[PDB]
Amino acid sequence: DNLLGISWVDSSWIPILNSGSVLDYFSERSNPFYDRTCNNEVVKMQRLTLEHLNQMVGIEYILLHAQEPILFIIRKQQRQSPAQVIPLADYYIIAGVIYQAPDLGSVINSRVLTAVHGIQSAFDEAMSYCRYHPSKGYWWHFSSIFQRQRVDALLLDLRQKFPPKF
Amino acid sequence: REEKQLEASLDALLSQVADLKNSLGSFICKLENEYGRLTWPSVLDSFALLSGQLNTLNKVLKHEKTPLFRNQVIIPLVLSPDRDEDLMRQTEGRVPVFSHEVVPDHLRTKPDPEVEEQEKQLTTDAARIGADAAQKQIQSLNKMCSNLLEKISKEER
Amino acid sequence: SKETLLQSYNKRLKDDIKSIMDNFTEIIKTAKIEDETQVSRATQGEQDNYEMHVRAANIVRAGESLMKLVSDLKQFLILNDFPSVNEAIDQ
Amino acid sequence: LWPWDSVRNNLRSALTEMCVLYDVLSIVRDKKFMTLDPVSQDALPPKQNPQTLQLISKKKSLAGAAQILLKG
Repeated sequence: DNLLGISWVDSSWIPILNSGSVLDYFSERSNPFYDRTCNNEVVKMQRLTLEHLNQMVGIEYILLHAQEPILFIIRKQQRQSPAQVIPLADYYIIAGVIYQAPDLGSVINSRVLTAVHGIQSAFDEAMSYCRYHPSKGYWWHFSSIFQRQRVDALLLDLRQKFPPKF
Repeated sequence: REEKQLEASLDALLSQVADLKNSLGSFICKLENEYGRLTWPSVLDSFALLSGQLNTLNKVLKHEKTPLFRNQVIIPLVLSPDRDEDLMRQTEGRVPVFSHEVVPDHLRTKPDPEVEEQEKQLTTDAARIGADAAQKQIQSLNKMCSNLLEKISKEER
Repeated sequence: SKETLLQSYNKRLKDDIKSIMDNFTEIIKTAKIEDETQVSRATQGEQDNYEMHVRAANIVRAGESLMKLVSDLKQFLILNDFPSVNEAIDQ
Repeated sequence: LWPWDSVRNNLRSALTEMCVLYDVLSIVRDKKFMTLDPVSQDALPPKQNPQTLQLISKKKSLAGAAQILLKG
């Protein structure tokens, strides 16, 4: 029941790739994401309806943006006046099957919310191991004789007479 | 015009990434190498600064001088079974292999499972009285906070 | 010298004075209300709470630092005094 | 390292989403392979979205401040 993504398509227009394949892609089949009643009353009961969108306040889907090399992007929109298009969501295809393109700040908020919850849960476990005591503290759950100078000096005399030998 | 208005926010938003990596990559090595000599104020100060400056900077770059949070289009267009080296160039080796499902996985707009129960609670606390008593409570508490800041401003001199 | 140690103790005392006021000011400074201009306010309240949590712990650790730095001078004062030093020797 | 295990993965939880944000904002900035379109639509809130969030946010902020004060 969410606008942010469905993956139901029809197998009729999957293998065709052309510039007009997204132009005729408005209401080829029913779909749940394709809004019914006022938006979809132009297709499937009138013929040659593409010139009749403005005379009887029918709503067509967006065909202005179209790329040939990679894939097709179909949209859902609304219009109560001619020469005006305002959408609510974009539905891009990937290898045939559709998906919805979300917003920037919405996915930003839904990702930083999980980030804040993750940081809080990371901070939560740190109290479970450190144990404090006012005296013991914190814990987790798991020379020379001052004659060596002449000792070493005459030992140095021994090193220049018996050196280490390999 | 508008594209530069997006850019002036998103460039600093991804500049915050550099500070976050400089924190976490140092934390990763210092946790393994220096697990001992436990100093709870030392890590509490790091947690406090991470809570303070990063959470203020990403908020000030996402909530003001920014494109509207319902405006822009997040579009994935290219994906391949093999490894696309452009992403490992951008992400500096992060998110490897470049699978087919990892591009839908990138746009993980679905929240945690407990978010469903807190939304259930948000539908549950509306069964009792809401926005009628709590509204005047938060109004009186906003006036109380105004009184408190007046007390501080008259006690600061 | 001795005056350097006196100045160091004075500087850390003034830093202890400054830290407490800096902790109490930022708690109530962030509590002010501002109008939203393309904000998506769902993430700001938890941020304010999570920043309030560390600011109150800053006051707690400031009190702990006061407790420790008082005891730091406690052993400094105890070694050189004259309340009964010249008096209790002959008693 | 047998301790400090969940904190590490919970930090990667914030790492991954922020990396995805960085990658998408570095591919939005590049004009290639990206479609830029100003879609100015408004989502209607059923409730007073600043005020209904202020019903809980400042209350929980003050309550958690008092609780973490009384902790120490």
